[PDB]
Amino acid sequence: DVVMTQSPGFRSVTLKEKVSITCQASQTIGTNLHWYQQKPGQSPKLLIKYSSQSISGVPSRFSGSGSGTDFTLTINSLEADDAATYYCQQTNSFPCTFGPGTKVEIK
Amino acid sequence: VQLVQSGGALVQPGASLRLSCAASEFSFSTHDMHWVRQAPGKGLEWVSGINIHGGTYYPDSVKGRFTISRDSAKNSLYLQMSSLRDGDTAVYFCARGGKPIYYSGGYPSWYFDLWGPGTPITISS
Amino acid sequence: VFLGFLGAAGSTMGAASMTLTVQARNLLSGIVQQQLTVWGIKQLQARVLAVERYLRDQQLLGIWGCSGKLICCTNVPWNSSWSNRNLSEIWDNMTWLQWDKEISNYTQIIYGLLEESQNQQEKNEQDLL
Amino acid sequence: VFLGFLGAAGSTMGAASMTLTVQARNLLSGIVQQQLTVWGIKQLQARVLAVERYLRDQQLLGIWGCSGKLICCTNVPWNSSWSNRNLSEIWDNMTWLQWDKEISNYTQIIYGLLEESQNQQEKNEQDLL
Amino acid sequence: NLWVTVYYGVPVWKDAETTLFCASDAKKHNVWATHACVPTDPNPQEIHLENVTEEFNMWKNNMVEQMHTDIISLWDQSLKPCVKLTPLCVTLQCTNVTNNITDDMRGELKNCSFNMTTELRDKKQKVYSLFYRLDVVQIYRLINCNTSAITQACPKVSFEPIPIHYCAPAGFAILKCKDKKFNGTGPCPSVSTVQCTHGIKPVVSTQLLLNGSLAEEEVMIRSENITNNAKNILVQFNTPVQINCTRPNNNTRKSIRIGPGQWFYATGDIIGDIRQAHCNVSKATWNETLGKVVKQLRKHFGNNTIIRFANSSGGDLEVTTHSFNCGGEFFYCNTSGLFNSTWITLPCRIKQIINMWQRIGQAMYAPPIQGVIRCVSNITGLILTRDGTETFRPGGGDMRDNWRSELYKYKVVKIEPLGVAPTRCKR
Amino acid sequence: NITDDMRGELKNCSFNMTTELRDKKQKVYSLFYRLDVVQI
Ligand SMILES: *[C@@H]1O[C@H](CO)[C@@H](O[C@@H]2O[C@H](CO)[C@@H](O[C@@H]3O[C@H](CO)[C@@H](O)[C@H](O[C@H]4O[C@H](CO)[C@@H](O)[C@H](O)[C@@H]4O[C@H]4O[C@H](CO)[C@@H](O)[C@H](O)[C@@H]4O)[C@@H]3O)[C@H](O)[C@H]2NC(C)=O)[C@H](O)[C@H]1NC(C)=O
Ligand SMILES: *[C@@H]1O[C@H](CO)[C@@H](O[C@@H]2O[C@H](CO)[C@@H](O[C@@H]3O[C@H](CO[C@H]4O[C@H](CO)[C@@H](O)[C@H](O)[C@@H]4O)[C@@H](O)[C@H](O[C@H]4O[C@H](CO)[C@@H](O)[C@H](O)[C@@H]4O)[C@@H]3O)[C@H](O)[C@H]2NC(C)=O)[C@H](O)[C@H]1NC(C)=O
Ligand SMILES: *[C@@H]1O[C@H](CO)[C@@H](O[C@@H]2O[C@H](CO)[C@@H](O)[C@H](O)[C@H]2NC(C)=O)[C@H](O)[C@H]1NC(C)=O
Ligand SMILES: *[C@@H]1O[C@H](CO)[C@@H](O[C@@H]2O[C@H](CO)[C@@H](O)[C@H](O)[C@H]2NC(C)=O)[C@H](O)[C@H]1NC(C)=O
Ligand SMILES: *[C@@H]1O[C@H](CO)[C@@H](O[C@@H]2O[C@H](CO)[C@@H](O)[C@H](O)[C@H]2NC(C)=O)[C@H](O)[C@H]1NC(C)=O
Ligand SMILES: *[C@@H]1O[C@H](CO)[C@@H](O[C@@H]2O[C@H](CO)[C@@H](O)[C@H](O)[C@H]2NC(C)=O)[C@H](O)[C@H]1NC(C)=O
Ligand SMILES: *[C@@H]1O[C@H](CO)[C@@H](O[C@@H]2O[C@H](CO)[C@@H](O)[C@H](O)[C@H]2NC(C)=O)[C@H](O)[C@H]1NC(C)=O
Ligand SMILES: *[C@@H]1O[C@H](CO)[C@@H](O[C@@H]2O[C@H](CO)[C@@H](O)[C@H](O)[C@H]2NC(C)=O)[C@H](O)[C@H]1NC(C)=O
Ligand SMILES: *[C@@H]1O[C@H](CO)[C@@H](O[C@@H]2O[C@H](CO)[C@@H](O)[C@H](O)[C@H]2NC(C)=O)[C@H](O)[C@H]1NC(C)=O
Ligand SMILES: *[C@@H]1O[C@H](CO)[C@@H](O[C@@H]2O[C@H](CO)[C@@H](O)[C@H](O)[C@H]2NC(C)=O)[C@H](O)[C@H]1NC(C)=O
Ligand SMILES: *[C@@H]1O[C@H](CO)[C@@H](O[C@@H]2O[C@H](CO)[C@@H](O)[C@H](O)[C@H]2NC(C)=O)[C@H](O)[C@H]1NC(C)=O
Ligand SMILES: *[C@@H]1O[C@H](CO)[C@@H](O[C@@H]2O[C@H](CO)[C@@H](O)[C@H](O)[C@H]2NC(C)=O)[C@H](O)[C@H]1NC(C)=O
Ligand SMILES: *[C@@H]1O[C@H](CO)[C@@H](O)[C@H](O)[C@H]1NC(C)=O
Ligand SMILES: *[C@@H]1O[C@H](CO)[C@@H](O)[C@H](O)[C@H]1NC(C)=O
Ligand SMILES: *[C@@H]1O[C@H](CO)[C@@H](O)[C@H](O)[C@H]1NC(C)=O
Ligand SMILES: *[C@@H]1O[C@H](CO)[C@@H](O)[C@H](O)[C@H]1NC(C)=O
Ligand SMILES: *[C@@H]1O[C@H](CO)[C@@H](O)[C@H](O)[C@H]1NC(C)=O
Ligand SMILES: *[C@@H]1O[C@H](CO)[C@@H](O)[C@H](O)[C@H]1NC(C)=O
Ligand SMILES: *[C@@H]1O[C@H](CO)[C@@H](O)[C@H](O)[C@H]1NC(C)=O
Ligand SMILES: *[C@@H]1O[C@H](CO)[C@@H](O)[C@H](O)[C@H]1NC(C)=O
Ligand SMILES: *[C@@H]1O[C@H](CO)[C@@H](O)[C@H](O)[C@H]1NC(C)=O
Ligand SMILES: *[C@@H]1O[C@H](CO)[C@@H](O)[C@H](O)[C@H]1NC(C)=O
Repeated sequence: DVVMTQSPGFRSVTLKEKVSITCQASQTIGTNLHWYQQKPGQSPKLLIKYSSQSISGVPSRFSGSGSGTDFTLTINSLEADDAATYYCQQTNSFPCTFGPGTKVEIK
Repeated sequence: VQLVQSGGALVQPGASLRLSCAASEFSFSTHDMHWVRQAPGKGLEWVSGINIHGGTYYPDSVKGRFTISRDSAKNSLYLQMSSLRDGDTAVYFCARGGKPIYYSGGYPSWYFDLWGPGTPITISS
Repeated sequence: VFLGFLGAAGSTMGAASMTLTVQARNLLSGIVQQQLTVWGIKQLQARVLAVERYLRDQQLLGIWGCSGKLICCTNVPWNSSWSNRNLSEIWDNMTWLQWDKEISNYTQIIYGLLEESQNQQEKNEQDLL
Repeated sequence: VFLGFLGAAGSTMGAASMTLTVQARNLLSGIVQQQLTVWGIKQLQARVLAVERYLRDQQLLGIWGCSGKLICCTNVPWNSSWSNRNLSEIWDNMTWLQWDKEISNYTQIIYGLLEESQNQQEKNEQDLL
Repeated sequence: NLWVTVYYGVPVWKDAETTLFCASDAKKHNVWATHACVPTDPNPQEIHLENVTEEFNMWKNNMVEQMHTDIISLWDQSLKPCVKLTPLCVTLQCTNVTNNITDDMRGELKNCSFNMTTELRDKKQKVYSLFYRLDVVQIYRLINCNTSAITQACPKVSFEPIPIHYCAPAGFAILKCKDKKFNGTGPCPSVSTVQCTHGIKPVVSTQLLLNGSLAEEEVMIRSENITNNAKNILVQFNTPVQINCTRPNNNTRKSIRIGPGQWFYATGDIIGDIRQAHCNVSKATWNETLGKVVKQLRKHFGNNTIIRFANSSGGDLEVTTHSFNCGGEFFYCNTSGLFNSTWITLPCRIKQIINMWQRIGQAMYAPPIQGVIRCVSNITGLILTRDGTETFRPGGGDMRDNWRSELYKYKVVKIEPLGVAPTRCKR
Repeated sequence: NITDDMRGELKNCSFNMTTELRDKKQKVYSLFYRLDVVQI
């Protein structure tokens, strides 16, 4: 199984800060990592695919990269609307798995 | 475009239950579909999936208890679960598999472009 | 192109038949084809043998009159002694691995009867002009 | 057979298309194919690689359902995002070198859509019997 | 309402790096003779292309590296299975040759004796040979004895400069640039496609390029960068100039048994008077070619700029002299008498132990050659460097540039016959 | 200065070695470990 972890458990940030969180895998997953976000009471949304690909409907301020066992998500300038728990998922090895998520709180 | 879902439910341990989703403004016949569940305090556990040719995939955590099916005539998806446990309490979701980078045949990409609203099931005495 | 490949084997022959190009596209290039004669000579030998295997199957299809396409109707009737199952039984409940084992005994017989395409070609010339 | 070859490239795609066999006939035999393992081994390696290149293109045409002939109609529509020129504009004013550069970005996309021949073969079996 | 149509046999290509194969001249142990490429001849396979302007760059041509790579490999393969002169790496007792030697030869010839092995591993023999001072060190000893293994070139193997032709492998084609006065880079408006190149002789030399092709109209001067004084400048003459080199001193050789199936060739006494090797250049034509070079150099350096030619200053024979190989003997000739002018007898020395490509030694030991040597070559080109009025001196460089100077007209590309275009046709 | 656990482990040995010039020999020595050396 691929065990995924995330760090920090949560991040305390303020508006217009450039921010980032990371994901790690217990084993290499190549570049098969995807980033998702979820707000309380909402369904999940996919923001970044295959480590660094953009998705229509996702603001240009969101970006990221990574490979092997180490991946990063970043926001160029944090908006109030970006508060969410962010998650990583891997599709490299079946069963597909996911990490615990990092909560981003904005002040 | 959305996945239209049924309402939630309360059942006793050992009970069976059928969940369903429908395709609003698209055909299910053109996509690989999956179910995931979100237990309180957890992320999204993949539960099941069906490909465009009717082939299926299951986790060992539900295999033998859960069955996935599709009826493209009505654009509907089903998840049939038997012998439910309190530990299976979760919000269940349908999701449309994301488009793959290159053709695979009936082999899923394992990530999602479209998510439904969520259907909670509580299992308790 | 391991986007999909032998995973087709997990299902029935019917279902698997819809993705035959998935495997065909992965038969001509090993890692050494994507890329001191000691040791290195083995890579040369392997590439040659892979080519030979490919061509032998293509030659057989050529001889049978089945060169081109994934599925070829032969105009040779199926023998009742080869299996005793409903047509739908094998296509919906059996996998290709199971099927290959079940009729392994008749491989040469079936292929020998595909020589009939030669008689068909003679008949076609005579009535074609 | 350098009686004529890449000189076709001096003209338009339309004109060049009338002499496609001119190049095809020159793709299988280098000087070493017309004719101490030291040095000589290179000739063996080259012949093998030439074969592999040839077969890979033939396999691709086979998969697409375009094996045989020089020109193959695919039944896959052309995307409006791939180019914005009159059909006659490209055939009469452009060369193949220019064209290949212009649509290089869509090579994999176009090829991926040629997998549709597999769906056509399934449909054909069902209505053929 | 357009449809995808697949086309096969499309006349397009992309730059590529592949292996080219040689071809032979038919018409017998002359190196290339063993590693035969199989004869070709009726192969004028040349097709003119219209339009299709394409670019060339002779300093980025990978064919040069192949020529270097295979000729050096073949050199070793031809000379590997020979004698291995382990027994000659011994102490030498030397004296001076006292025969009728001219002033220019004083100190050049040594008469040395030593204890040599025999075929019978019980006994030694007293053997002597003449030696040239450039291969001998006073402690005497052979000069390369303390560095690496020494061999003896096989006496029946002759590295004759036989022209070799190159052809494309299947899937590839060679584009030839016919642009007049092409300077080695950029667009070439007139290109033809060929099966094979013309033949090129594997001539290895320094400073002056011998027996190559001649320029069609004007003397051409080209370099990777005209204004970079760290680069070598290639000059191609439109007129050949003959150079006559000789080796006097009629002599013989002695076949000495050194082991059970092993023989060494010793240098015998000189018949007649002793003189130095030398080369003759016609002063009239030397003056003309330098003037022509200057007229062309002025195009980039100013026609109000004085241009001077000067000596090949440097630290060694392989740097400062003009290297030739005639009759199997290796010559190191003095060209200071040529590059002496502001806008002909050349003395010459010889050696038997040749490193060729540095590396570790190799030391083929050119065997002594009997009789005398007469050799006349065609000067077809020149390599210069500038020091920056400006001054030019004979340049340096590897054997790579003795290929590049001929290879510059050819480039190889990969054929890609399959592609698509829209049509009105649906299946 | 050798500890107790190393007694007998190191030998200092000399021998007549060849040279590049095939007329002469040289006196050369090296330390050796006992596991690679045999007493005759
Ligand atoms: C530029 O081009 C010119 C023109 O081609 C090159 O100069 C020519 O070089 C060749 C070879 O050096 C030379 O030909 C020799 O002429 C001699 C005249 O008598 C021949 O005797 C000699 O043949 C013997 O040597 C050959 C060496 O490989 C043997 O293969 C051959 O069988 C002969 O050797 C036999 O006989 C002798 C007799 O004693 C015996 O000892 C041997 O063991 C063996 O049995 C060659 O034919 C041309 O005459 C040269 N021409 C000129 C004008 O010089 C010039 O070198 C090129 N320059 C460059 C830079 O490449
Ligand atoms: C790995 O191993 C597992 C375990 O065996 C396989 O999983 C089984 O796969 C088969 C084949 O797809 C499944 O069987 C199918 O079940 C469908 C469910 O239909 C239900 O709902 C309708 C609604 O009206 C009811 O009528 C019906 O009775 C069921 O309640 C059927 O619809 C399928 O039949 C269809 O195709 C046949 C073909 O001839 C038609 O005749 C039918 O009319 C219909 O069109 C079929 O029966 C089985 O359920 C799977 N089990 C599980 C737990 O999923 C895996 O397939 C195998 N490998 C892979 C890769 O999948
Ligand atoms: C090199 O030295 C040898 C040895 O002295 C010379 O050969 C001798 O020449 C005399 C001349 O009368 C003979 O009597 C001897 O018998 C010769 N000795 C041998 C061993 O052959 C040889 O001539 C010298 N060579 C030169 C160029 O000086
Ligand atoms: C060949 O070897 C012999 C033996 O070493 C050399 O002659 C010796 O020279 C030394 C010099 O002092 C004398 O002490 C020996 O008595 C000599 N021995 C004999 C047998 O004369 C001899 O010079 C060597 N020969 C050559 C050509 O090097
Ligand atoms: C072999 O011996 C020669 C002779 O001593 C060495 O070359 C000399 O190196 C010194 C170093 O300062 C120079 O000053 C001499 O001029 C060199 N001699 C010559 C003739 O050029 C050579 O390096 C030795 N080789 C090895 C491997 O030790
Ligand atoms: C051959 O001549 C052409 C024409 O002068 C040279 O092309 C110029 O190269 C410089 C190099 O930086 C460019 O800045 C100029 O713009 C080029 N000119 C044109 C018209 O494009 C070319 O470099 C010469 N090549 C050699 C090997 O001398
Ligand atoms: C050709 O050589 C000239 C001379 O060396 C190069 O021009 C120099 O480029 C360096 C790069 O940092 C500058 O610092 C020098 O000031 C330049 N010299 C002059 C006189 O301007 C030139 O770039 C070389 N050509 C190419 C294509 O690299
Ligand atoms: C270069 O030419 C000179 C002149 O012909 C050659 O030297 C002459 O050789 C003859 C031969 O008997 C003598 O009679 C002349 O007196 C010599 N003249 C001079 C000026 O020395 C010379 O050998 C030639 N060199 C080459 C390499 O061919
Ligand atoms: C050719 O021989 C001449 C003989 O004079 C050499 O001339 C020397 O050249 C160097 C170069 O700086 C001068 O410093 C010396 O003073 C010159 N010697 C004399 C006597 O003036 C010349 O270098 C030799 N060239 C080659 C390539 O060997
Ligand atoms: C380079 O050219 C100079 C100039 O002609 C040569 O030096 C002259 O040599 C003659 C010979 O008798 C003398 O009379 C002149 O007086 C010399 N001129 C000077 C300025 O000293 C020089 O020898 C030539 N160098 C070579 C290598 O030929
Ligand atoms: C230098 O090149 C010229 C030009 O090819 C050679 O002279 C020609 O040789 C051919 C050989 O059959 C003759 O047919 C021509 O008539 C010769 N031309 C002239 C003007 O005589 C010349 O021999 C070459 N010289 C050297 C030393 O290689
Ligand atoms: C190298 O060889 C010499 C020659 O055999 C050895 O020294 C000899 O030892 C014997 C022993 O009885 C003496 O009789 C000889 O007189 C010695 N010869 C000399 C020249 O001293 C020498 O020990 C050897 N060296 C090594 C390190 O093994
Ligand atoms: C099958 O095999 C039997 C064996 O006798 C044969 O008679 C019959 O013609 C064969 N063909 C078919 C299609 O049954
Ligand atoms: C067709 O299926 C029925 C189902 O029981 C079976 O009894 C019958 O023998 C089958 N036919 C064949 C050829 O097996
Ligand atoms: C033929 O059938 C027998 C039945 O047991 C089997 O043992 C044998 O291996 C079969 N041959 C083939 C080619 O399958
Ligand atoms: C072309 O690409 C667009 C992209 O959205 C797609 O919607 C359309 O169906 C494609 N096909 C054609 C033939 O235009
Ligand atoms: C067809 O040609 C006309 C000529 O000007 C041009 O304006 C028009 O846009 C062309 N159509 C396409 C698809 O380029
Ligand atoms: C895709 O288009 C961009 C546009 O500049 C180009 O740079 C890139 O090389 C193209 N890719 C291909 C395969 O041509
Ligand atoms: C040869 O004569 C020259 C003249 O100076 C002298 O220097 C040299 O040492 C002599 N060599 C021998 C070996 O006698
Ligand atoms: C070389 O020798 C030939 C022989 O006739 C002669 O004509 C020519 O002038 C000589 N070359 C030189 C540079 O002396
Ligand atoms: C060099 O010659 C050209 C020929 O037209 C001339 O234009 C240029 O001005 C000359 N340069 C000098 C320095 O005389
Ligand atoms: C060398 O001298 C011998 C002595 O007779 C003679 O026969 C031979 O021809 C001479 N060789 C040369 C090249 O002069």
